[PDB]
Amino acid sequence: IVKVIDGPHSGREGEIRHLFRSFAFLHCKKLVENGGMFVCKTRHLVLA
Amino acid sequence: KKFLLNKKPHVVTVAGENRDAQMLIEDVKRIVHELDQGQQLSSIGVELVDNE
Amino acid sequence: MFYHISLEHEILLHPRYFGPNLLNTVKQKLFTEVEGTCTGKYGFVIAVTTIDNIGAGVIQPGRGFVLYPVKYKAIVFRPFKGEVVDAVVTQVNKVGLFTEIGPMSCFISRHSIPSEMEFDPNSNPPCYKTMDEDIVIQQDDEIRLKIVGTRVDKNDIFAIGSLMDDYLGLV
Amino acid sequence: EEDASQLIFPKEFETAETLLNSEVHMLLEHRKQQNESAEDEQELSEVFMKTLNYTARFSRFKNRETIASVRSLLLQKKLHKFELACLANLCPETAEESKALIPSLEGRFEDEELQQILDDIQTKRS
Amino acid sequence: RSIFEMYEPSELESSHLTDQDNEIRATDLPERFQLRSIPVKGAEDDELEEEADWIYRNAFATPTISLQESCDYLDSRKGPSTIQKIKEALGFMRNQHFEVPFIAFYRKEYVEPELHINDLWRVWQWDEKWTQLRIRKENLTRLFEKMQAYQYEQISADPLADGIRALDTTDMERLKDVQSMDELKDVYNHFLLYYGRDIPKMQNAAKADMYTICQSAGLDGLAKKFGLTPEQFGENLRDSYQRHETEQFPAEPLELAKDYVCSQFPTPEAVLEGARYMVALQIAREPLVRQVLRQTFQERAKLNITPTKKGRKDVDEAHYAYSFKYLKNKPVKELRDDQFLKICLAEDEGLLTTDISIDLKGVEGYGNDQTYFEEIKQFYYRDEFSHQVQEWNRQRTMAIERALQQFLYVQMAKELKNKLLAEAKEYVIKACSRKLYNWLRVAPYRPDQQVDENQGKGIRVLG
Amino acid sequence: LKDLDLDAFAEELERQGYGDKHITLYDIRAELSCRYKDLRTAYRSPNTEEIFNMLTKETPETFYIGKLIICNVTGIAHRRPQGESYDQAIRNDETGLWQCPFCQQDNFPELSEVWNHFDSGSCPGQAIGVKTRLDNGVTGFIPTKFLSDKVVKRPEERVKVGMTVHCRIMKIDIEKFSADLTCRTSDLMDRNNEWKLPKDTYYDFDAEA
Amino acid sequence: PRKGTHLLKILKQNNTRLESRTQLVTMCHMGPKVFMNCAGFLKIDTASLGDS
Repeated sequence: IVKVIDGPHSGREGEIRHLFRSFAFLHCKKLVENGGMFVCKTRHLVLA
Repeated sequence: KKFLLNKKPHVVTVAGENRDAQMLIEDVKRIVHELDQGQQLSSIGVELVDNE
Repeated sequence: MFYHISLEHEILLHPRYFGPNLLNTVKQKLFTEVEGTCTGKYGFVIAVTTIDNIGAGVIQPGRGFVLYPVKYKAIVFRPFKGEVVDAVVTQVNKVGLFTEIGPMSCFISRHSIPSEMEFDPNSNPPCYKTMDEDIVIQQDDEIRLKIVGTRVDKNDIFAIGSLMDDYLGLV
Repeated sequence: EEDASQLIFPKEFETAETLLNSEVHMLLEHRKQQNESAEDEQELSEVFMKTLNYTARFSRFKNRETIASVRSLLLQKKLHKFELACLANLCPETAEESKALIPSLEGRFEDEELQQILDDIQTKRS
Repeated sequence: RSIFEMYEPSELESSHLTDQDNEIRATDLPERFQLRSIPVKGAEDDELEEEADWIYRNAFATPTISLQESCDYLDSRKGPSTIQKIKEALGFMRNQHFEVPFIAFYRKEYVEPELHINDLWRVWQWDEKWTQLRIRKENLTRLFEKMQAYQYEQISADPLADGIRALDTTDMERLKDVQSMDELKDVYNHFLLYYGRDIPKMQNAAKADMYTICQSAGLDGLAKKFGLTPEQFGENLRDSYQRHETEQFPAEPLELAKDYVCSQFPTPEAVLEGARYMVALQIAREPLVRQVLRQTFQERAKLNITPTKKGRKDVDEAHYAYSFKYLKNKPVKELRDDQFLKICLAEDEGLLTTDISIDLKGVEGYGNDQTYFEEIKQFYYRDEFSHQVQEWNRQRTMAIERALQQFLYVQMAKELKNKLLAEAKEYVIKACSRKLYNWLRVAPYRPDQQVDENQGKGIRVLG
Repeated sequence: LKDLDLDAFAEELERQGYGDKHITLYDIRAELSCRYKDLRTAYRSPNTEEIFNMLTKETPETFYIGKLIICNVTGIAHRRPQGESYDQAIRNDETGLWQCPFCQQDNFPELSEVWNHFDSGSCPGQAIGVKTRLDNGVTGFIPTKFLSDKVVKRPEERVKVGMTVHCRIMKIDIEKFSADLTCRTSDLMDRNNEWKLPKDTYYDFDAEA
Repeated sequence: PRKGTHLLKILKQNNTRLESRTQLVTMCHMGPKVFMNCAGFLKIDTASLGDS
């Protein structure tokens, strides 16, 4: 579980499922957009 | 080489997946040159085509 | 329609949260849990208004997790069939008219809409004109609608309407 | 089967408490006013914002005193709970209008008995 | 039992067997004309001339607001003769029922050198657009005559209230002169402003909002006594010349109110607020006012962009929106290609927030700025130093400021946004089309011809 | 058919009552000459840029100069000695022993040992740069001078084969599928905004600041 | 596509090749406008035709 206070999804919460050199696919159940799943850069994250 | 000399197509094409297409085209061209040395064929020609 | 009922929910608390702020953490957890969610029984919950009481935590055997059954008075939004509610038109498209039923967004179709309401796509803002004009249903306008059908798409409510009336909508 | 037009709801919802547009608006407003204070708190969410900007555009009377008066003069009748919020939020013009609105009123009360209520509601409005 | 009762509708429509498919196969005319949304009816010379003029005006003549470079690999502005060429092309497409390819190949002598095949496709699309526009204008006219008759009936029922405004060639001519769905919806809103509650009673008798608050409380009279009418104000706004002297009532507005106090407006201040809202909405929903202001937006529309925390943190060095996450007054004239489409995508993603304003923003050297609001103030002001005139001028200033920054600066801004977005989408579609064109124009391979049956049967290839 | 007058025939047609047909008649004549001639452009071999964008999936917008990339170390380039330039050996005093200037190994007992090392072919040479591979197969060369803000002698002093390093593109060569890169922290930070892409003419540097 | 499939199906049922464009009007019963539209774009390779 990692928080995203800023970035492509500010004030967002979700569990990580897949990583990349500079990307991360976060999965959640509260969201509705894209079946409840988004993407954001790795360095733009924080260890909650 | 056996398959080519038996069938004798007019042109060979290679899928452009990655840079290995360079080595494949180089190999096909070397085979064609070796076959044209003794005049087994008459220049078939090799090309690179997008595989999308 | 929005209502105010008392619901109950059991939440487990990890032994690390023990301390003087135990009750505070339970209330905080309940807020973070039952707020903006949706269940097929009570519908979509907006927020929680208050908590009646905090049940006596029962420590589980072989598990530090102690569960509290808390009862909270909260508001819920569960639209039923036949009800009429207000909303603001969000977009007009040739496929239909879009609105916003609070936490829900409906959609109307030309077949339901009278035969007068033709289309205007060439203009920058599309709009359904009752043939001879006389009433605009463009964006940012208060329009009523009768919920003739409901639906919950996995914690997501989306009802449907119709239109061919004049006295609960825009006059 | 669930159809508010014919007055029928599940057992758990039958014992519910009706809410008005202005009522939910002031409730969410008070909640926002209480939440913005006390730093180090999880701010509101999109649901609260949309609900706020949705209920603020339908506040027929911001005065809690007027809300109390209207609910009190409405509850004195014999109509069910469902008939209190819909009508209180709609505020139609005339009795024929209100009857065409809610099909349950068709033959439930008198034309003038409802016209007077509609006029009282429109006057209490701000 | 029929095959339709057995087979699945999916397979049936994939095999094409419905009554609609039978009609398409049996009926004449090209299949693509029958499948078009709007039918393809005939056309006389009178209609064809006006249609050709309108097509040449709106498709090939009128440039794009954004800097969309004309890119046509198939091939530079056209001339008047294109009008006659489009006339001939449209005649062939409608009267004789000839499709674009046939007209481009076997009738090139009547379309070239002004129209090519892509131009013919464009003319065909604008033909469908014009057909829709004409149909809806004729509809409007018919039922507008009906509504005029209905108002005449309501009047013959029995001093009419000022809210029951009379109309005639003043609005019929505007309708019949409408040249685009823009003006169509402008006349729509104009008619709703005055008669927003007639379709109900009209349709009921035929089959047998806040402005409404103002209408019911009697605020229509105060709105009329306010001063200039919306039509006079619009003419003034257009001509930049006070051709209509501002009228004035023998009384201050606050004192003229009172009489209109009625519960919801318990005080003369509330009555004045309601009347101001009413006059502002009138000035906003007026055909001429809206047209002049739309033109002023297309001519003068400064763009600004503000990134929230979302965009501030996301839009890094490698993000696509890195070249426009901060903008401060950028003329829409200089939007190049799909730059605006990318901005809208970034906005929908919550990264940026756009703001299209007719005036500048954040200019330190405000000297000789002069905003559009200040310019139009002269068109409604009175040049007198009496206290009554000052009060009326302050009331009118408030009405104009509201009409603008609560209706027009939002509606026209959204309209310009949609037009720029549509132009960007058109650019993307043209890019995709010219790419598919480069892909398909390639001819079959051929061996070293410099050195019969193989070519007759096709060359053999090894992939 | 080339000697026939088609303008007279077109005039005859116009006088008869068929309208203008100059282009129609010329098209019919061109058709009699090689019935149905494939107007499509002849086949052409993909050029250098087409081959690059094809078998690398890169384009001028996705792959350009100054972009940040994440490459992996793979090999090292060296500059081998000459043929008779063996007298350049220096008696390194920090170790009190002879040293070759090509390999910088200061552990040879005598100049004879230095010459034996030269003859044995064990001298890899003076390092020139580092070789890396990109996710799209392009090769990357990072000269020793562009390996970091601080001066570096050989690649032995930084990174090694099998390490991921962030670099910045300096120059590209399509015919060879190579890129001269640089990973200096100064360049990665871009102190003076020298490598970043140009911003809009109406950018609000004031709001950014 | 709908008319193309119909024409191909008629040709298959007849079990005869499109010897001439006049067939589209005689046996296929194609409309005059449809014929005027699709006549100059259907090649009938008389070289490979051979016999009729």
